[PDB]
Amino acid sequence: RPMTYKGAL
Amino acid sequence: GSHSMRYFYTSVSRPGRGEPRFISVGYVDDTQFVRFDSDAASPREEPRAPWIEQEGPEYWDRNTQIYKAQAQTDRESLRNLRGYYNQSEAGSHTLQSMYGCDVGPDGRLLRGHDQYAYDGKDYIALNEDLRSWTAADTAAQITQRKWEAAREAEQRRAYLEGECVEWLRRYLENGKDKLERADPPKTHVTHHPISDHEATLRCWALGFYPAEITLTWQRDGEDQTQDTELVETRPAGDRTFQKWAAVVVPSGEEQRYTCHVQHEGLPKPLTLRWE
Amino acid sequence: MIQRTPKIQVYSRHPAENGKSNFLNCYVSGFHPSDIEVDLLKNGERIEKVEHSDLSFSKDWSFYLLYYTEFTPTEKDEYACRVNHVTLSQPKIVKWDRDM
Repeated sequence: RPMTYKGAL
Repeated sequence: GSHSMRYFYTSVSRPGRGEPRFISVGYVDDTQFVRFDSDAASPREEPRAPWIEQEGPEYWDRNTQIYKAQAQTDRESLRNLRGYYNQSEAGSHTLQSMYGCDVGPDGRLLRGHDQYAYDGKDYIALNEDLRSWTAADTAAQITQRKWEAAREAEQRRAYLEGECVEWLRRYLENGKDKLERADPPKTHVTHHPISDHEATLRCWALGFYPAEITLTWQRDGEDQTQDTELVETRPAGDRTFQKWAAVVVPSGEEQRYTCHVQHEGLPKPLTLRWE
Repeated sequence: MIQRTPKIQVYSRHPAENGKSNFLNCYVSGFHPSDIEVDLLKNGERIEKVEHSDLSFSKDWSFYLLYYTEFTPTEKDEYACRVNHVTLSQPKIVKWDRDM
């Protein structure tokens, strides 16, 4: 499953 | 023996034609198993492989919210990126993202990935140590500073070393009949005269999995790299892949040429000649 | 802004045999940006309801797509692939060759 809570660039 | 899981994110802005489109595809090796499209009638993670369908509804619902949240984050990133490069609001732009993990035969982590691209050019990438970043330009240095301040890399590493490898091992088990099966290439050599003094020898490789394969022509035992026409490995549509290499040979010298095929499904490299 | 022109391959899923059902494939790759239009042609006319794979890309960030449809190859019937991209001033047409 994919990763969540990834910050914006 | 080695396996990999990859997620490919693509966000494309479209000024005057709505908000940016977000699409994601998930791969185990050369096999896609999930997809998501924000332009779909009802945006939801959808199965693309038989061995992922056994996952419960809580699996598809959870990932759907992740994709929706990521889509919103990408739109924030796209707005930031325009400011980083001093671009107007009239142009369309593309944000690409690919991340995942590589494991060995024992299922142990070999390598982690987490990188980005803007308009087709590399932007920022998580280093192999999974602790530091590499910025391509002064714009990406801004992102680097923000992520270093927020310790973003620690969260990336935790997923890549834990959640990524564990779910990959689960996927490999549930679809071992396919994911852990290497199909050898079906090979043959064709011959077509282009004139009365020259002819084309084409070495075919069909129905193989995974896509990784090596096709070379040799003249008198010497590699004909520069004089070999080599097409890109292409999907057949049935999980398998195709590829061929061709060389223009003088008429009567066909037996001086040999085609060599290397593939995971092959215990030993093959050597072919015309007829 | 740097752009990349698409590589085009038109081919069949299985070795072509006249009278037997098969799949006609058009594989476009190595292009950027992702906006692209692909048609499958039968004797010059567009084949309806052609399916395509989900948009993905390679390690060099270049996109790739597979367009496909069911077809029965014969001796006279001609098949081809028509592709349009921002890097192309005019639609590029690649004819289907059984040994390519």
